[PDB]
Order: sequence, then structure tokens, then C-alpha cells
Amino acid sequence: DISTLPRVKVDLVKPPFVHAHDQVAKTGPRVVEFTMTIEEKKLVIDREGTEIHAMTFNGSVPGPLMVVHENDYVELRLINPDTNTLLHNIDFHAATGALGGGALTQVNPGEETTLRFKATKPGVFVYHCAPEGMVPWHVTSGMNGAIMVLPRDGLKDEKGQPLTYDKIYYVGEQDFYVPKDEAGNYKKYETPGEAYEDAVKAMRTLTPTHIVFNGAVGALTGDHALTAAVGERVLVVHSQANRDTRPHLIGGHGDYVWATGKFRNPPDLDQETWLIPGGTAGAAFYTFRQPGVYAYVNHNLIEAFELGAAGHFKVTGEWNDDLMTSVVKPAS
Amino acid sequence: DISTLPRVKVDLVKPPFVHAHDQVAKTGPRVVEFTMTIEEKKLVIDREGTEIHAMTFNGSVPGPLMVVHENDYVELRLINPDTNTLLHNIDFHAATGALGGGALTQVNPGEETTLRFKATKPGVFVYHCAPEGMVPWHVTSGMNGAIMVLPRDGLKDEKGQPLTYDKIYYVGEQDFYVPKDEAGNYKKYETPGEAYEDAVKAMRTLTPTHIVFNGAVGALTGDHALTAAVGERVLVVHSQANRDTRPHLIGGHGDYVWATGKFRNPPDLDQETWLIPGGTAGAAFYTFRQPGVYAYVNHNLIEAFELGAAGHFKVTGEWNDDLMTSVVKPAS
Amino acid sequence: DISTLPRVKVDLVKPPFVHAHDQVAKTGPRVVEFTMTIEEKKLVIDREGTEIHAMTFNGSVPGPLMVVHENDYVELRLINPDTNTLLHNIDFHAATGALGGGALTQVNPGEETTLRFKATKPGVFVYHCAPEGMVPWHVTSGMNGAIMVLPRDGLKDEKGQPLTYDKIYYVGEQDFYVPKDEAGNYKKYETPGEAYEDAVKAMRTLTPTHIVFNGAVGALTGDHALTAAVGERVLVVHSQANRDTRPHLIGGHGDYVWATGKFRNPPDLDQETWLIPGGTAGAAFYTFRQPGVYAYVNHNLIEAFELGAAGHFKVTGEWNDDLMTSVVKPAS
Ligand SMILES: O=N[O-]
Ligand SMILES: O=N[O-]
Ligand SMILES: O=N[O-]
Ligand SMILES: O=N[O-]
Ligand SMILES: O=N[O-]
Ligand SMILES: O=N[O-]
Ligand SMILES: O=N[O-]
Ligand SMILES: O=N[O-]
Ligand SMILES: O=N[O-]
Ligand SMILES: O=N[O-]
Ligand SMILES: O=N[O-]
Ligand SMILES: O=N[O-]
Ligand SMILES: O=N[O-]
Ligand SMILES: O=N[O-]
Ligand SMILES: O=N[O-]
Ligand SMILES: [Cu+2]
Ligand SMILES: [Cu+2]
Ligand SMILES: [Cu+2]
Ligand SMILES: [Cu+2]
Ligand SMILES: [Cu+2]
Ligand SMILES: [Cu+2]
Repeated sequence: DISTLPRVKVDLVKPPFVHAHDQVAKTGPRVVEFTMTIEEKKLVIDREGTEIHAMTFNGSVPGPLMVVHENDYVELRLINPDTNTLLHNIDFHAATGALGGGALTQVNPGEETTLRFKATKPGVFVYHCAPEGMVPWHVTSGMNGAIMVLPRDGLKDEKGQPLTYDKIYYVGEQDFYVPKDEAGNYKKYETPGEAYEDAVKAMRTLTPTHIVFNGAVGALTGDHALTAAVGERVLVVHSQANRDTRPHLIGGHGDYVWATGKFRNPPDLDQETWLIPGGTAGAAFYTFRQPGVYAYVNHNLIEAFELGAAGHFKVTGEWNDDLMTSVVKPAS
Repeated sequence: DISTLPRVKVDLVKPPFVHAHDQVAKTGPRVVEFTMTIEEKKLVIDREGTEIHAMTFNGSVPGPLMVVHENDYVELRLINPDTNTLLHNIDFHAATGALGGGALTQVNPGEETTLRFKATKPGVFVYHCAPEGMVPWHVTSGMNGAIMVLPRDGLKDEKGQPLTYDKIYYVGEQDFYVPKDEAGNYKKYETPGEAYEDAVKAMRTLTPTHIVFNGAVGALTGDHALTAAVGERVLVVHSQANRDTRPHLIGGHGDYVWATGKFRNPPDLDQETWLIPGGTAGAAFYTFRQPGVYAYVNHNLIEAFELGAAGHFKVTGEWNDDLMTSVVKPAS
Repeated sequence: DISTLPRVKVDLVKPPFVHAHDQVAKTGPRVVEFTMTIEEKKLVIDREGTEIHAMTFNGSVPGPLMVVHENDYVELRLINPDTNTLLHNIDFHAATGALGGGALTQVNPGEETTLRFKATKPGVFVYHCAPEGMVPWHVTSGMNGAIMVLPRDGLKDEKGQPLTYDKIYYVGEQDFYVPKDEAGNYKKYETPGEAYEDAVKAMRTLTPTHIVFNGAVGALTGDHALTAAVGERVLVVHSQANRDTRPHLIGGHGDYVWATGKFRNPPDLDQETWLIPGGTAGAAFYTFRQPGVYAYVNHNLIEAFELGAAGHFKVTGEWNDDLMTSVVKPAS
């Protein structure tokens, strides 16, 4: 009887940050209430000023990370305001039935809907838009995110002992297929609808024009670099709704990795690079041991350094010469 | 001494169906006899009427699934009738030695051969044609299938308890590279031999023109949708002989997945999406919990919804509102 | 106190061979000293005589495999002689901090540097060049290799029992992106610097022109085929610094596979084909059971047989008819 369960309302935050939550559940099962508003907006995705018509959940690419516990109910109010132009919906890979909820959430502009589902399996999972006949166009326009379903007793290592993270970040990786004219210049449209047949032809090449973290080339750099301190335990959730990716922390490792994101499985240890298949979310746990700048990339290095799939951590603290040292600095 | 072993003759059925077999072996080791006839035929692969010259085992793409138990002998009579034009052979990834049998099975039109091999390792494995100098052309013309080698005591979960399936389907996923003229229209040839140098150039782009389940866009839909009932336990075997794939059941999960198909390993649990590397067969076990239409796709959504890698399940039974429900239907 | 530790100097050998080492450590922790010299050279990569300007560690593509034990220190003297034209450095995925050492090893021509790092995690790992702003160009010009960090008590199976290899080979797989003119012919340049903007445009297609083992089409064939004997236990280390690969031994299996290369994890058993994500090294252990020629390929068969990712083993010994036999040889 759901009506006897506590209801909690959560306000979502913008990626790469994650809304406040408890790792080990401090209550019994709850109905966890989220609201998301769909926003179609123009987005500048690179340093050259290339613009697309992005389709978003809550104004960001990716959509925000939702965090619940195993056997909570998720109740999502989904709003499509009348300033949008397209029909949208939502499919949760965490959920069971009705095309992940996609069959029950089709909202024209000016409509809203409320879906509830039980979070029966622990893990990180992708959610994304999936309207009949226009699935890849919506997804590769940025209409995807993830949800983390924590076990009620939090995360465990390969021997079943607790793993507690100090910080958590969400990296959404987006493949874009910007249409190009004959000479290779990117095209521009006034509405999303205008772009449709060009977008399909661009997708059909299977060759993205941009691959980015958090919606743009250089989004996780400079003043927007991820931060940590030496000795901190950091969980990085990474999703790709459409295309394989192979994350790698330059200068570090994935101490404990759930590459396909499902926490009833033991983690893989000591990973250099791991594969997150398209349509999956994964999670990697690392404890920082050295200060400095680290780069977090897709380790297809062309995708990283030419197409944009690279961000930075800035880590503060004490240098440990036992782990690495320059014996003779570069010299003639 | 093989001559003292029982011999059983099996008649194969067309994918996605699988020939009758026992999960737990009810006899000791046997010689299991199969016959396959090679058929080169014209195949229409999409709704536009694009035709290729397909090269098949037993008239289908994929070839039929063969099922034996660990430490059975497989004896295959392979027939290349004189109505075909090409030399063919067979390589079993389940087998040991002679290029998986490819070195011993080279048959010109008008020839036949009988190979025997011992099935020493449990798992699902790919088989495919592999003639010297023309390997990828034969494979990507549809000349591949799979064989399942069950452990003698059937399948086990991660804790070694029995997993029994009620139904089993075989999904063969095929990447085609149809040659194109200057403007982008698909070419047509009278014989397979005519297409050869154009086929190579098309393969070299590494970009398929079509990716399909069971030989055509829409083959596993409509009256050809896969069926199940709520409460049924379904094993889906999925092979890709040449290119990576990332299957996903929309609205469900892979409860127990052997993504690289080898049953001495524990399954991965609770998968949303899994990676089957090209040249591999994998297997996923799911118990249906909700009725309705489900889509089974490659979760590169362009490959699924534009290039054709999508099929349907139709599941009958009772709706469970506790798992999912529409709280407020779409409305203004 | 490092100054009290034994120092051992190792001379590296050319791939696919590996320098002499002990599987089970016969001493305590040591400082293991390696020297590598950077060589920029012209390389002929295919049977047509296509030439590139390769950037190498120690004159080979890949760079040599380095072998140490867990909790050894690696001290690398890296030399960039004044006959080279570019700035280079080295990033070890085995190491912790400073961008894997890349931040501390930037050497102009005429310079050298000595880096030391502690090998804290057991596994095979990629190393590669990674100069600021030119990372993928250096890597896809062949400037990568691997390092194996053995556990102090050698390798273990899934039940923790010793696995001892009789032989070890290193296969480095290289994706090249040779620029092409309008008609599709490969271009030629006098210096590496000349090629730069054409190289970027070629990389951006995400479509390699060649994928090769040990630096050239056909490098691991003929008199350069890998050898073994029936009954021998062979470890094959396989690295790909930039792009996914799916190795497969035609006629055999991966008995024990660490597909992502990290030895604290149990191996996957009985693999037909496995996925090594780009930016990773993996390792596969096989015991040969049949004599003959075997092909070791990337099982995207186009990448193998058209683009060049294929080599051979030649195995000597006795044929076992129980495992495979031709019952009726090909005949009318
Ligand atoms: O500004 N809407 O794409
Ligand atoms: O956007 N209508 O609630
Ligand atoms: O699905 N492409 O990695
Ligand atoms: O191929 N996926 O980056
Ligand atoms: O999907 N297990 O990480
Ligand atoms: O009809 N034979 O391709
Ligand atoms: O096709 N000859 O048996
Ligand atoms: O081998 N291509 O996924
Ligand atoms: O890249 N394989 O779909
Ligand atoms: O290959 N083991 O699923
Ligand atoms: O010959 N140096 O590229
Ligand atoms: O190349 N200078 O040591
Ligand atoms: O990163 N390409 O497999
Ligand atoms: O897609 N990697 O071969
Ligand atoms: O990464 N473990 O094979
Ligand atoms: Cu949408
Ligand atoms: Cu999906
Ligand atoms: Cu054939
Ligand atoms: Cu094969
Ligand atoms: Cu370099
Ligand atoms: Cu790297």
C-alpha cells in the first residue's frame, strides 16, 4: 500500500554535480518525487561557435542524475511547456514495463504527465527520450541522462566490505552529428524541425562531428574542472546513451569499476581504461594519491583531443615522491 | 572408441527458432549429426527493395543454431550443390584445430564433406564461412551462424544454482555493406562474382549500409515478433560474426548475461545493455514481469532505428501496477 | 629508502619477443633500469609500399614490452636525440601522478630525462607519447607500447592456483590514418611536420586506412610467424593505445583471458573472442592442443583481412583425431 509510504521531494542540480543523498539508507522505502521540465534550446557546443538545437531534460546536457535506493518508488512529473515544438517522452532503463515508461509519458507541448515505477535493481542506468519514429534524433540532440539506484546498504567491494565515497560527479558523454554542407561546413537552422532530414543523413554516417562531456568542448575545464583532494574517495558516474566509450583517468586508475554499472556484480579492480557500451551507465571509484591536474578522457584519443571528449580534475594536496619522481629533469 | 557411441541425427530449424534439445543431458556423450546445405540466393533486405546476393547456410541469415552438450562430438555433413557459384567452407569457433575446421571443409560447387569435432568447451560460439582470400566477403554476405554447447548439467547462476529456460530464441545480427554509386544509390548485380571489387571497397569504409536481425529490416516484427508470457524464462542467444553490438531489451533487463557467451564463467547480473564483441556469441536470460510490446535492439540507436537492428517481443499476461503505473496520464 | 635497493639494468628486445624475466620474483623489490631512445623514421606499412613518418620508442612499432614485478620501481632513461624533429614525452598508464609521467618527461631533440615511478598495481598497461596539443598524432604514428607488472608470486587462475607460461609474445596493434588525396591515393611527405594538418583531417574521419600488428601488414607471417609446440602454454599480451580491438585465435581459444589486463581480477575462461578497449592492454593464456597454422586476428574481419590486423602462429607436434577429424574429405 503505497499511500502509507513516506514521500520525499528532491530538487535536482545541474551536472556534473549531484543532488544530496544518503549512501546507506536512513529510512525504509519511500516514494521519491522528482520534477523535470523539458527545454528545447540553442546550444553552442565548440570553440568555433557551432550551434545546435538541443533537446534537454531540465535545461542541461546531460540531464540531471537522480539518486534513489533499491525498492524505492520513483515518481516523476514530466513537463513539456508550450514554448517547445516537439513531442517528447522518457524511457528509464532502470524500470520494468511499457518500453521503460516511454509508452506512458508521451507529452505534446502544453502537456504534463506523472509516472511512477519501482526501482527493483541496483545500479546506474541511462534514461532517455524515445518518441516513436524519432528515437535517435532526440537522444543524439542531448535528451538523455542517468539514474543511480543505490543498494540499501550502500556500495561494496569485491569482498563485500563497504566502499564509501566522499564525492560524486556525473559525466554525461554526448555524440553529436551536426549536418555539413558539400565543402564540410556545419549548417544552421532556425527551428529543430527544419534540421530533421539533414540530421538523419548525418546520423547515418555513424561518424560524430563532436563528442563532448557535459554538453560542450571544454565544459569540464578551467573554472569548471572537477575538484578533489589527495586522500579523497571519488565516484564518477559516466553515461553514454548511444555510442561506446572507454573512460580513462590520466595519471590515475579506476580502483573499483562497474563498467556496465550494476552493483550486484563485483567491481573490476585496478582498471586503466574500461568500456561503457552505448546505452549504458558505468561507475568508477578512485582514491586520489597525488596532487595536480588530471585529465579524464575517452581513450580513443582522437575522440578525446580532436572531437572534444576530455575534461580535467584539479587535485590539491601533498606530492608523494615514493610513487613518482623526476630523477633527472629534461636537459641536454 | 567413437564407434561405440550413440549417434543421433538432428533436423535443424529456421532462426529465430531453435531445434528441440534437452537442457540437462539425459544420455551420455553422443555423436550428434547435422546436415547443412549451402544456398547462394538473392535476398531483399529492406523496405525499399534493396537486393543482395546472400551466401547462406541452410537458406537463412543467420544460419541455424546447433545445440549439443559438452563432450559430445559434432559431425557435420556440409553440402555445396552445383547450383552455387563459389567455393565455401566452415570455421567453428567451438572447435580446436585446423582453423576451426576451415582447412578441412573447402567445397567447390558439386562437392560435400563431413567434419567431426569434439565440443570441449561449454558456451555459445559463432560459426562462419572463411575461404582463403575472401573471408570478410562471405561473412558479411550472411554466411554465419552459431552453436550452443550446453554444460551436461545445464545452466547455472552466479551461486551455482540451476537456471532453466522455458523458451530460447536465436537472434543473428548481420552487418551488410551494399555498394553504392556516386550519388549514393545501391547497386545491383546478376551474380555474386560481379559484385566482388565493389564489395571490397564498400567493406573498407567500415560503415555498414544495413544492420539487421534475422536477415532483413523488420524481420522480427508483426506476425514475426518473438513471443512470451509473463512469468516465462527466456534465453536469447545473440551472435555477431564481424562487428560489435550492444543488445538491450526495451522495458526489461538481462537478468543473467554471458556477454561473451562462455558458461564456465559466472553471468553478469541485472544488465541494462551488454557488449557482444564482433566474432562472438552471447546469451541473456530474462524472466518477463510485464505484458506488452518490448523492443530488442542494438543500443547504438542509429544502428537500431535507422539501419535496421531492432525487433519486437509481444508478451501476454497480467499488468503489475506496483512495478510501473501512470499516476497522471498526459494532459494539459 | 630507495638507495639501499638492488638496481638491475634490463636490455629490451624488439617485439614480438620479450626480454628475459622471472615469473615468480626471486629477489625482493628492486629498481629496474630501462633505457629507451626515441627514433622518428620512415616506415613502409603495406605491400603497395605506402610510407609514413613513424614516431617510435626504440625503433619499433610497437615499443618494447617492459616487465617488472609489483612494488618494483621503474627508472626509465628517455633519450630524444638531435636527429629527431619533434618534442616527445611518455605517459605510463601503470603509474600514478603527473599525467602518468607525461608532465615530467617532455624532451626536445637533444635532451634526455630519467623518470622513476613505483609499480603499485599488477597487470599489463599501455604506455604512450602524449605531448600537449599533439596527443593522437604521436600515438597513431606508432608511439606506444606496454609494460607488464607481474604479481610477485606470478599469475593465478580463477581458483588461485599457479598458471605458468612457457612462452610470451607481445602483439601491439596499430591504427594508422594515412592522408589521402581527392581520388583516394595516399600522400607522401618529406618530414613529419609537413603531414600535420592532413594527419588531423584523416584522424577526424575515425576511419583507419591500415590496422596492423607489429608495424606492418604481414609482419607476423612467413619467417616471422609466432611459434609454439603442442602442449606449450603461451601468453599473448595485446595492446591497442587508441581503438578497440577484439582478438581471436583461429583454431583455438583464450583459455584464460584478462581482457582489460589487470591481474588482481579473475580471468575469463574459454573465450572465443574478447574485447580490448582502446587505451588498454590485455593478456590471453592458451595451451596448444593441435599442430598446424593458426591465425591470430582482430575479429572485425574487414580490419583483419582487408586492413591488415592478422598474424600467424606455426605450431609443431602431433595431430589429435579425437578433437577434430575429416570423416569424408571434400569430394563430388
Ligand atoms: O531554441 N530552441 O531550440
Ligand atoms: O505544460 N503543462 O502543464
Ligand atoms: O556504438 N558505437 O560505439
Ligand atoms: O566507438 N565508440 O566510440
Ligand atoms: O554491470 N556490472 O558492473
Ligand atoms: O541467386 N543467387 O545469388
Ligand atoms: O553436392 N554434392 O554432393
Ligand atoms: O568491430 N566493430 O565494432
Ligand atoms: O561498433 N559496433 O557497432
Ligand atoms: O564469456 N563469458 O560469458
Ligand atoms: O625519417 N624520419 O621520419
Ligand atoms: O640526447 N641527449 O642526451
Ligand atoms: O575506439 N574505437 O574502437
Ligand atoms: O572499433 N574498433 O575496432
Ligand atoms: O582487467 N582485468 O582483466
Ligand atoms: Cu525528446
Ligand atoms: Cu534505451
Ligand atoms: Cu562461403
Ligand atoms: Cu572467426
Ligand atoms: Cu612523441
Ligand atoms: Cu593514455
